[PDB]
Amino acid sequence: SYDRAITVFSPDGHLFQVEYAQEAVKKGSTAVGVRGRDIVVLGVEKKSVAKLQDERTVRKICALDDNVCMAFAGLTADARIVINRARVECQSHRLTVEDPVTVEYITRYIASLKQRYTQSNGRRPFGISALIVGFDFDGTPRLYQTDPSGTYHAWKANAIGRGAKSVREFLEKNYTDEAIETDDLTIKLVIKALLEVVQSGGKNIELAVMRRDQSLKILNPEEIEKYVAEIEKEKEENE
Amino acid sequence: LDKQIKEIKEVIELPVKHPELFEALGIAQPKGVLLYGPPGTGKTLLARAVAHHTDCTFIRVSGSELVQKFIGEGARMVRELFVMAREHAPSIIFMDEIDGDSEVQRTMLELLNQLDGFEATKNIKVIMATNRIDILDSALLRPGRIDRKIEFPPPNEEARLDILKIHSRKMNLTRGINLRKIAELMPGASG
Amino acid sequence: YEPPVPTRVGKKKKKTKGPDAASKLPLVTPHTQCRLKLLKLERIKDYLLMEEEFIRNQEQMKPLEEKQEEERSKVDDLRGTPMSVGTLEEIIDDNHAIVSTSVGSEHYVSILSFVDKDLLEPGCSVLLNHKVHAVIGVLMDDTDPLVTVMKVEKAPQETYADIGGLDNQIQEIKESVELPLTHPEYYEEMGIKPPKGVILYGPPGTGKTLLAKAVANQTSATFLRVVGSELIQKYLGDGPKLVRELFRVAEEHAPSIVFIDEIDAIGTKRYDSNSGGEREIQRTMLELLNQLDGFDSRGDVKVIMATNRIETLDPALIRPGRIDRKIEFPLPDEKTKKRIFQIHTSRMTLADDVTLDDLIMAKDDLSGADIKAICTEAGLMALRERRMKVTNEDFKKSKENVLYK
Amino acid sequence: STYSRQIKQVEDDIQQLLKKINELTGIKESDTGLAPPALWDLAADKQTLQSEQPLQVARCTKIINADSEDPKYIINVKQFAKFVVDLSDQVAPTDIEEGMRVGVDRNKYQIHIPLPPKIDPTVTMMQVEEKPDVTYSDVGGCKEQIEKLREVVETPLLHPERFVNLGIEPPKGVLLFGPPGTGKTLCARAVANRTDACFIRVIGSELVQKYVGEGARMVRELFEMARTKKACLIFFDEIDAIGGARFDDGAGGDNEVQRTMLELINQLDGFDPRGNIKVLMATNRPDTLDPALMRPGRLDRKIEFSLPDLEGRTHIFKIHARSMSVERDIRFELLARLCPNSTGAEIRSVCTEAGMFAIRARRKIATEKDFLEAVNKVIKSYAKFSATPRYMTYN
Amino acid sequence: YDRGVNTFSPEGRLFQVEYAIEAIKLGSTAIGIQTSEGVCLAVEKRITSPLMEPSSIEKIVEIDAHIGCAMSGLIADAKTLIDKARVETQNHWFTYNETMTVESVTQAVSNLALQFGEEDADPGAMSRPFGVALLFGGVDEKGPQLFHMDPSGTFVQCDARAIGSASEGAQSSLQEVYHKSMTLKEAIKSSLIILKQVMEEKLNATNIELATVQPGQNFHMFTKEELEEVIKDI
Ligand SMILES: Nc1ncnc2c1ncn2[C@@H]1O[C@H](COP(=O)(O)OP(=O)(O)OP(=O)(O)O)[C@@H](O)[C@H]1O
Ligand SMILES: Nc1ncnc2c1ncn2[C@@H]1O[C@H](COP(=O)(O)OP(=O)(O)OP(=O)(O)O)[C@@H](O)[C@H]1O
Ligand SMILES: Nc1ncnc2c1ncn2[C@@H]1O[C@H](COP(=O)(O)OP(=O)(O)O)[C@@H](O)[C@H]1O
Ligand SMILES: [Mg+2]
Ligand SMILES: [Mg+2]
Ligand SMILES: [Mg+2]
Repeated sequence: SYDRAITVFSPDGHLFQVEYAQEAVKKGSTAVGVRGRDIVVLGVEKKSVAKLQDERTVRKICALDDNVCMAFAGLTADARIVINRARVECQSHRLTVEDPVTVEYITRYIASLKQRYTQSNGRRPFGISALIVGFDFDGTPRLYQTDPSGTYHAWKANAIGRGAKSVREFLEKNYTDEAIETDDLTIKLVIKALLEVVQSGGKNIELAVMRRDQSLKILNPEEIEKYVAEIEKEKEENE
Repeated sequence: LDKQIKEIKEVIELPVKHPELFEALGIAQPKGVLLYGPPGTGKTLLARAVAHHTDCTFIRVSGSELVQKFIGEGARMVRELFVMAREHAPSIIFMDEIDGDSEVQRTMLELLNQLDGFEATKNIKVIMATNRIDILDSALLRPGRIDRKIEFPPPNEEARLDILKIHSRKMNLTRGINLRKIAELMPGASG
Repeated sequence: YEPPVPTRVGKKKKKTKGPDAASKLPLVTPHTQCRLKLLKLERIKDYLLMEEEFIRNQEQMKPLEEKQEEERSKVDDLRGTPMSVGTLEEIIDDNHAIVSTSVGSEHYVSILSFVDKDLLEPGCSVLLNHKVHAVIGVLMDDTDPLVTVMKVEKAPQETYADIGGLDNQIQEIKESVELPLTHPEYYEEMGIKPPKGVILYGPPGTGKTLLAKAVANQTSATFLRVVGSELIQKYLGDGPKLVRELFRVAEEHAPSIVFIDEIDAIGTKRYDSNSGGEREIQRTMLELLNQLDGFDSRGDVKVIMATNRIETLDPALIRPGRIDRKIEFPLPDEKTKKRIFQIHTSRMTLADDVTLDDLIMAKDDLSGADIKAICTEAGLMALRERRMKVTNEDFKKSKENVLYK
Repeated sequence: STYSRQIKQVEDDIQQLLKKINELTGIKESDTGLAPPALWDLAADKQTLQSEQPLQVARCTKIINADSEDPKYIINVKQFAKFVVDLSDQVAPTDIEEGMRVGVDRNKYQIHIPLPPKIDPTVTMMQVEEKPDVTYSDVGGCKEQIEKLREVVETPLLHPERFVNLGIEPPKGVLLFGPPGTGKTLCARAVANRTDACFIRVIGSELVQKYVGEGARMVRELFEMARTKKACLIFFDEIDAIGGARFDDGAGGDNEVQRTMLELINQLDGFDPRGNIKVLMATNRPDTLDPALMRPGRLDRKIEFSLPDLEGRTHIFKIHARSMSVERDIRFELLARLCPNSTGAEIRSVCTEAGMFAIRARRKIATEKDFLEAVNKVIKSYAKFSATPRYMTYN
Repeated sequence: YDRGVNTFSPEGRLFQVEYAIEAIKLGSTAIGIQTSEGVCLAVEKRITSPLMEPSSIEKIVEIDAHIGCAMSGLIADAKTLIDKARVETQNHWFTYNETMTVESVTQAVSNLALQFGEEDADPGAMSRPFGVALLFGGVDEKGPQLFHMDPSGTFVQCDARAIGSASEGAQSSLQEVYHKSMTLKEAIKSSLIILKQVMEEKLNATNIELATVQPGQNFHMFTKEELEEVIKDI
């Protein structure tokens, strides 16, 4: 067996393998998640849309369970392992406690799984960051973000990927109680956040939504194009 | 090499003789040419021919330390030859890679970088002759560095006959030599 | 016997070079055409009238031997002809020095009064009398062939307007090489010296050399361009010697901007002509460490470095104090790609069926060099077909040439 | 504007006057290295050209019959010839020794004046003649380091009386080592500014030369010229260029450079006493230095320039933010806490970048937010290129 | 690199242990004070964005009803140490039907530190030290007790210990304010005073955590209303 310390402390006290894994996240597609009142929203930039690419197979928004889904940013191959590992534990938790997994628990397990790979012999850290969204058993919307180090935090709205810093700056200024008053307004906030880094427009936006007591719903391109027209229309009257 | 002659003409002859064609077209004048093919295919033959026909001074940069006294007493950097190149503009600077890292390809980068936008005098073209194009550095293969890459495939049956006709003219030939058969008897041969 | 004791402190020449000499007229303030400037200028004029009258009176009763044209005519007689060119080896005294002729023979000669004693340093070229070898002048060394090569005589035609999408990159480079020279007051009022060094790093073709070309276009300082591969020399020590000499020329032509393009090529490329292996390159690197930030005080010399492989550089080379700013040059996005295409097709004569939007997605990893090469080759296709209008087919065949094959 | 006409009239008259003044005064030209005519003692120069005859530089080789009253001197006149000559009547017999340079005439080649030993012009320029503008007050967080450096390289020269009385032989060498930007050369520049003895700056890359035996030769002439002075200081910046440890890699790997280090080691502590030279070595890679060079008697003191602590980083922040137009309530203690392991060079960049965020915003005063953004840009954003993580292993 | 994890410096220092100690200086500042009336634990959340929920940043962890832990450095690494502490506790209760002493709990977690190796180690063995300093605080037979743990596995009882980024500054202030015979309210107030002076942000009831373990009472997480009561003074 390969038993070698891949992740070791730098003399300054940094785990460089963790930091390098976080750099791979910054090279991934921008994923934006906004937690509303009665709906949770995940928006993922589709990078480059080749007309010969089956959009069904390449999907950065995946459902761990009937009430929890996450969008990632980083190495696509690494994320799928985390998603499958979380999906297996989603069913293990359900068979044991006879209750669907809370958004904290699946975020905690994924983060703990990430940290284990930063302190185990022969394993490099996972180079992906996850935007976990869902609803608890009491109906409270919850949005969580994990990073390759293994730390997890709850966010009202957050962005991961190449344009995370600009979008999070945008989300800091526009995320208000009024902006999440209705489901449509919550959807428009993600598109406004995504359009700050997405250049062409709604063609490179993949938006998926989850409502309380409902499964994850992927928005069709026409629905997204319908929303983009509304922001474009609303831009004129504000000028 | 009729195709190769036309390709090198639009890149080395047209910018020198007619700079207005490129200005009207709105494109930068070519400055770097790469002739690649098997040895003995005529890369140096064509590069010398263009310099002879466009009245461009032909400078061969082999990196030899024997000719270093003529380039300059400094000899610290290869761009010191540009002083002699500017004095004889239009000039064609030719390096042939015989084939550590290649010094001819290294000299390409130093000359091409100067010719990019840091050279005031125009009509200073540069040529490299190489055996293979997949061994080149990624810096040379980067678009915008070499303005045109010209291939010199080994002569086919008809091209070998043309080469055979050219060189046999320098001999006392009996009438009726079937040079076509002799060309057929040399498959996969160079010039 | 006792050794002679020099009265001059040190053995080096005066640091000041190329001054106004006796014409160092004072900076009369303000420049506005008012009375006190007229009053100030009159005082300068008055003392000149006093100076003119006094000097004329002395020379009027000066002996015929002692005249301004006679003494200069005499000076040639003491110098004689020819004037042998030697090398200053050591300054024994104020009027005594050891010089060596071109034949390698040293002579202990006397330095005459009319020689500029402040220009005398060991290793300098001196003019010696043919007979007595006495120092009778200092030959202003002509510009070295190495000096001419670094110096960019004519500013490149590429301006900041010809750069598309690098708004932040352009802004950062200005505060370190342009703003300190054009507007030094901003730094002085803030109490900070300008950012010392700058390095431009990113994928190939992203515009690193182009921004330096834009910098060289709009600069009043001397621009010296050196490729990193030029610092690899054929003999031991000449690598460090060339780096030492490159920054000496920068100090002479102060203020100056030194552009060490392709800095990573000093280590990422190994050549058999370089006698010492990686060890000689390391010594060259250490010499460059001293020049960027070392013991010697640095004048108004700004250093710009460019590299597509910044991970291969010695971290001590690009440390703060040596290279303060590390400007990244990312691959162009959709907005920048359209700007680059419009930049390189502005002088073109495009056809109505040519759309730049389709050419934007020619490749996912499209750089500015690829865009310019696509356009340049596309025009070459039109030149082959004897046309001035570039069609979509010309651009279509352009992509399959530069991007593929 | 009413004086624009009168300005140009007096400006043109002035410009005509300097051109007129320079006509009689002279001083036009200088390309042949001509001094201004106010310094022309042509009467003395004509006498100098006749009374003072030129002298050829020669080296004495052997003194024959020095005991007797007819001592013959064999001289080597560079590339000219070799002659057996006698001393002039104006020079004492005891003033010329074997192996020393002398001045000889062109007629009988009799030795006329003893001369200083030949020294490479490159080595001569290696001595510092303009002191740097850095004082010990410009170095923060290096208190204990600075006292140790001064008490070896500054105190014995300044106050030698307190060492001879107690029979004390002070250390004659200090090695400054630490990660880049920690202040090794900055402290050396402070030493040169304060020192009154001769200071020679040597860069290890300057001792690497094309031919075989040059680096050792330049070291020999370096200490030979240093010994011609009562007290001297030699600074070896980046000693690791030539100070690497000796090794045998089959081929001649670094054999020539090792000889340069061996010669330097011989001068520091060999058969002959070094003299009154106190050497100062600075390197960021002390692990590569030869064990014999890292030995007391050659490098007696090993002053380590480690990364500054919280108190030290606060001190460096005050030094570099002394002339800044900062706000009233800049929390420099907080800023020092935001960069745990950061060199003094990074702190200087943080101060410079902090004023850059304010200059960008067209603000004449830098707020605390600018320093906060400066730390993020320098300490955090530029941490990818940081030399600290790799160089703490070497030190 | 060439160096292994279990390598000794020429000065006798374990390289990876010292490097993990430097990681604490990058973490948030945590203050723990031992008082005869109880042990107070304070820590700064270090909010980096308004959108992040401060409630999610749990830097004070209930080890048991009678012992709590404050963490600084790498928060992700402390989860393994905390889980073992919460497992070692309730294992002493399972076998001895009593609450484990705070010293024993810290000792058990300390043994986890330094159990890292490259070769000749179990597949589940760790590769690097835990770059987190813990501040265990609770009540036992010996009354209230505060213990400080470091990535070196060295645990020691401390009357008032401050760990984190401002450990040097807060410890000096702690010595100027700590006396053996004071009340817990003063200990809570003094910790908030020291924290407020060292935080980058402005101290309020949402960017800090305060925990007290009093005799008789259990481990208690200070709420926003309780935090506002003591912050309103200073
Ligand atoms: N952002 C840009 N805007 C406009 N033109 C650009 C841009 N980037 C590149 N170019 C064009 O590309 C040409 C070649 O690229 P350039 O020489 O600047 O590359 P570089 O980024 O320095 O890379 P390298 O030296 O690694 O190949 C330039 O002459 C310029 O016209
Ligand atoms: N202790 C310090 N106090 C104040 N300023 C400092 C200190 N240390 C470094 N600096 C600043 O950082 C700069 C770094 O240059 P310096 O010559 O000190 O580096 P160094 O230690 O010799 O590095 P290198 O190993 O790369 O040669 C100095 O010019 C100075 O402005
Ligand atoms: N296509 C050709 N036609 C006529 N002669 C040729 C041709 N190719 C090569 N030669 C002959 O070969 C000789 C050397 O070829 P050269 O051009 O040096 O080869 P390379 O192209 O490898 O440099 C020339 O003297 C030339 O006469
Ligand atoms: Mg050939
Ligand atoms: Mg370039
Ligand atoms: Mg230094």
